[PDB]
Amino acid sequence: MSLQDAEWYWGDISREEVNEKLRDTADGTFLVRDASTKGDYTLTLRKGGNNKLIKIFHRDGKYGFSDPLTFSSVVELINHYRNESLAQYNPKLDVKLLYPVSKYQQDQVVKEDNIEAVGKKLHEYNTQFQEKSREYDRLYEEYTRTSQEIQMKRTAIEAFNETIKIFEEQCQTQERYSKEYIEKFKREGNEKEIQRIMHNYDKLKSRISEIIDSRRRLEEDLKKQAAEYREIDKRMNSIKPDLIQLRKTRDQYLMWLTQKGVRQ
Amino acid sequence: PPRPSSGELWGIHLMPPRILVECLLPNGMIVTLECLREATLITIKHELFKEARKYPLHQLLQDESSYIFVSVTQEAEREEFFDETRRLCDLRLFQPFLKVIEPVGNREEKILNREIGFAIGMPVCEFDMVKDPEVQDFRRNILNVCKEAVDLRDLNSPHSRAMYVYPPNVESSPELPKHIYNKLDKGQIIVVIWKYTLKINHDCVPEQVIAEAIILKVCGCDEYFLEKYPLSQYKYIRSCIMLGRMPNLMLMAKESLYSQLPMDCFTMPSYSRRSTKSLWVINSALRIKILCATYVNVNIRDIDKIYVRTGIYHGGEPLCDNVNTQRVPCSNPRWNEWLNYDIYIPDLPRAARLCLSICSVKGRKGAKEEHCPLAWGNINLFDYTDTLVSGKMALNLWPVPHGLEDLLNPIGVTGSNPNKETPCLELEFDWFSSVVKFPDMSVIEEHANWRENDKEQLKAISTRDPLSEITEQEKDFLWSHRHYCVTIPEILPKLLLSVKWNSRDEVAQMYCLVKDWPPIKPEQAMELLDCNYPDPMVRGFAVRCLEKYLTDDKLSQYLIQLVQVLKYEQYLDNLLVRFLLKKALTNQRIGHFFFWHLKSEMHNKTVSQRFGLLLESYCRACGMYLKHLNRQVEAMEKLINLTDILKQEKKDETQKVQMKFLVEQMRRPDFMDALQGFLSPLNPAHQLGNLRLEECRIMSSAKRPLKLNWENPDIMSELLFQNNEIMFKNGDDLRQDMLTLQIIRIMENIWQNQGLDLRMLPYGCLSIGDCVGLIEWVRNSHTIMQIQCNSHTLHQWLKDKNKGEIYDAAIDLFTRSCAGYCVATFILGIGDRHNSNIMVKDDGQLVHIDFGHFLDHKKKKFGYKRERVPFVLTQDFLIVISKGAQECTKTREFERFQEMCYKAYLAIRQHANLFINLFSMMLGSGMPELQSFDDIAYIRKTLALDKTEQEALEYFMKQMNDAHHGGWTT
Ligand SMILES: C[C@@H]1COCCN1c1cc(N2CCOC[C@@H]2C)nc2nc(-c3ccccn3)[nH]c12
Repeated sequence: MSLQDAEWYWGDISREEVNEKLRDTADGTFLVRDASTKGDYTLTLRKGGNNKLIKIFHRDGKYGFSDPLTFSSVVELINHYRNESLAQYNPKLDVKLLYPVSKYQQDQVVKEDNIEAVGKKLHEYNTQFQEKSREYDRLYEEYTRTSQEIQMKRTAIEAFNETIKIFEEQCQTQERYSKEYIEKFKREGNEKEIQRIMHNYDKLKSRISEIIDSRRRLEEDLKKQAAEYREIDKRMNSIKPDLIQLRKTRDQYLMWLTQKGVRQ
Repeated sequence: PPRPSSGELWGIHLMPPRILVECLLPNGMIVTLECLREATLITIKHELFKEARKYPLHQLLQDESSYIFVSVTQEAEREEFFDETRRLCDLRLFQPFLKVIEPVGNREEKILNREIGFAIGMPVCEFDMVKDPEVQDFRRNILNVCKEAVDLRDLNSPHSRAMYVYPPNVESSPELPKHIYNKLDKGQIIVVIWKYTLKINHDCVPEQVIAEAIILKVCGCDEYFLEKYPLSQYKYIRSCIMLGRMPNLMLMAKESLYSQLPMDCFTMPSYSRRSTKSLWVINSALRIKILCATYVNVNIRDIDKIYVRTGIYHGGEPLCDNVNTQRVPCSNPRWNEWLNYDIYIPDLPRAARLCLSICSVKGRKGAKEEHCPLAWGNINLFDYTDTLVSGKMALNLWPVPHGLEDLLNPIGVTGSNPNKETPCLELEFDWFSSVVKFPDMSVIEEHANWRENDKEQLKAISTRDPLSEITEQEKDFLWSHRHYCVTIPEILPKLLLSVKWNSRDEVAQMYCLVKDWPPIKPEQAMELLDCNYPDPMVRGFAVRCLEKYLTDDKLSQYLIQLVQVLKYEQYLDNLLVRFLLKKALTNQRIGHFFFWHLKSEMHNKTVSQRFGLLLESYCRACGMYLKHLNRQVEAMEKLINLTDILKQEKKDETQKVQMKFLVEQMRRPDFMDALQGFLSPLNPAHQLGNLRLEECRIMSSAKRPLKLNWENPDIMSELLFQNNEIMFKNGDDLRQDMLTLQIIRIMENIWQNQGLDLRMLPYGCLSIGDCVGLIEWVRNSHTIMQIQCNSHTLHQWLKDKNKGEIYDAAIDLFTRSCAGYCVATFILGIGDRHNSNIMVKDDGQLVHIDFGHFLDHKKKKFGYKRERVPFVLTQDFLIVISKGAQECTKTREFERFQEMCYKAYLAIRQHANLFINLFSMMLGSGMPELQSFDDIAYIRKTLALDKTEQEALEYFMKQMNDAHHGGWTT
């Protein structure tokens, strides 16, 4: 049959469109398109998680991957290797053309024949896409801001921990040096000097209690902000799949509109 | 960790004039002392010990001189303050307290590590905690590169030291372009040495210009002619010839400069002091066990199930089909499934890597089910010791970068996420009763030893661009003639793509070809360093090409990409990083930007450890320039704190109030000392002397950028520039515009060499941190809208400004500026231009600002598959080019303008390999507009690489006609 009516023939699509149509596909998935030079035919085959390009040369109405060009039509060349392996041609490629990417399923998204109907629907989709795009970009800002402030708070908490260790080292230092002097003043009857040491110790303990409580309040803030990060992260992991599909539906309605209108 | 902010205290951007400071004496007492915010530690320690007598146990305190202060910094470090001349407000204290202790340990070593930690933005002591043996081995082993440089730096006595501090800023070739040489009088140039004007040859050596007097330095900056390079090859002289400027130079005695050299001395740090089955012997397939994960962030109703997607990768290409685990619910992330891959273990290449990710599947709309990656992680299958991984392993996963839609991220960095508050995936590799290792090159070289029509093809394949399609037939054709390719060395990249990297037989053979492969040009070797060529042998050959044929100015010109490709390296200790570190330590102009490119990404946790270790090794050996770099860092830190105050606590105040606050703060002693007398990060040859406060002003824009003005303290500053103006931006990511200006600077270099004086003004632009950077302020420039505040308005402004004989000079500059910008913007796809994006100088030089997005950035927002013409020459621009003539499209000036655009477009098209490779080396940079090789496809269309050279010119002429609505003819 004609190559235009064949499903796996896509005409003038780029290597990038093929990559997306073959992204994460199983070995054996294939499609045929025109040459980027624009043999005028390139076969793309999925094998080993890669996209292998196989050029289809054309000499005097004869086709083939290499000369001698045995086949007379790209359809007969494709169907033959759809039923036999590619190892007979090149041993590195040991697979067959099994799963075809059809232009039939691409036409199933758009469900309106009228050009005014596709255009009206395109405007709806493109409107929704910009709405969800601006929504996503706002969530991303909150995501970045929250992630940064969480890192700031955690570093500050590390600083609180080291500060408290230093102030607690002071208490031990004062305890060591005192007692020896506290005992001497007790025999020396200088009770006023005992109170000055005791008062300075109470001044150190209260400052320590305040620093500890500043760290506790910061830890409570970190607990609340960490929960807000998880919620933002969830709301983004949910709109990301929807934004992709919405953009692709928008792009297909653009494709339908271009192919249905005058071209150069 | 790195500082949360740049304020003087945690939660406080500015200390009050006076502040209470808790002092912890060594006797246990705590003294509350009131200090001035700008008081020094030697003063605070003096007042503290006079006050300490009024407190108990004062007798057992020693002399003031026997103690120093210690406190916790905002980086959570316990910093000992050995320099007691520092002010309280400059200490970066977390809280206002000081502890008194006696100094202990190696004092000189602690002072250096603190200075290195300041420049890095991270305390050096954190590297000592790293348990990873690869990190420690890097810190020790990298020192031999440091020792080599400091030895090669002080062996020629003064000279070798000077060439380091003031390297010659010369071209890569002394050959003078035709249009440059024609500006000379019979092959000679007139130069003025400070007035003693004289005419001398252009090929003459500086020493013979000195003999013509009856060391040299450029007037107004710190550039010195310290080598016998042809005076024309020096960039300053080469530029004066093109622009027709009089080269004003200065002479001085070599002893007057050699005395200012500080005999840089490197000292070995403290960390320097303090069975295996072959991979080919193994006989089994590759299998990995995905044990479990801890958690994932997604609500249970909007996502059906979750699974782990894995894949064995060799750079960007998978070595075999990807393998998914079973789909489990979000709440029970446990698999314990031995995933089997279709790859035989002995065929695993050296650079083999595992790329995995936790994905969410939601099959709820038709038959198409959406897959979204939640987290990702990469692991080198061989560690830095050629040892295959075995046993169990825990891996903390990274967030998915913005814009990435693929389910895996093989471009990403390897290793675990240092943030342990993230999903953690536990893996388990198998074991073979012993250690597994890669076989040595000598113990594998035996495995490898174990026409005309074809010539026309091979030559044509090497002329292709690095991203052109490569069919499987052409791969077999390249692999079949892999021994005849040595005559055409430039074909190596295409040949390496033809190898079956999942086959030990073909890999071993390719090793023996690159071992004895003739060196290729540097611009072609850089391709072998991108994410497509991960193998060590391949990357080693590329490094050796740069070592032999990469000049210092091309190294400085391509330094951005060469730093970015460091992220692609599997391991910290590689030949590329040793080469780059060596050059940074032997050329200070290279080291300056080497430091700032690394420093600007220390906030990025994906590379902070790698770039932190590299910065440590550099600062530890860069000599006396560490002092100047710290002066630059603290200057930027106070500008960050100032702009943080204006955009946070004072964002709802008028500019009259903010300026009053600005001039008040900028007049303080601590602020004047930090922001006066230091080298400009945009160009260390420029000295930022004292501030001109009357010219500094907050810009009336949403982002609130700051325009700053310094005096040029050079004696002959009148010859070049007296005002040094810079815009300081805090909030806008400038990496994209730093890259765009670099590419434009590279494009202008290509045009000048091909004899096309398409003069461009590539002003400086440098990113120094997260959304913080500097931009050189072009003097005497105004926006096109400002000029209009009629079609001849722009032309009359250039008439009123430059009158008489100056008219012809300005029109030529405006026209030649459009040619470059018109071509560069269309090729790169810069954001559309308008009367505010475009500016003009009084001399006619056109300056585009805020390039913003580039490549097909609108294709995602609006799926219009068309190449845009961002810079459309309005009627205003055509009148200026035509010298005011109506029917501008039909004028002789417009015909020459088109000839420039046509020649420049083909010129860049002829060097398309370089530009494709430059972008390819940025794929792991983090710019959402440049994530995959499919994003680079935009310049393959604008340059029409899939068409003939005549078709490309017709394509460019069609794009220009369709955007200007006719007028372009050939
Ligand atoms: C440094 C440049 C070029 O020399 C002239 C001054 N200058 C600028 C003036 C500039 N304005 C002049 C017109 O009024 C508006 C504003 C105050 N707006 C700039 N936006 C950027 C820029 C560049 C790259 C990335 C991000 N933003 N640069 C700019």
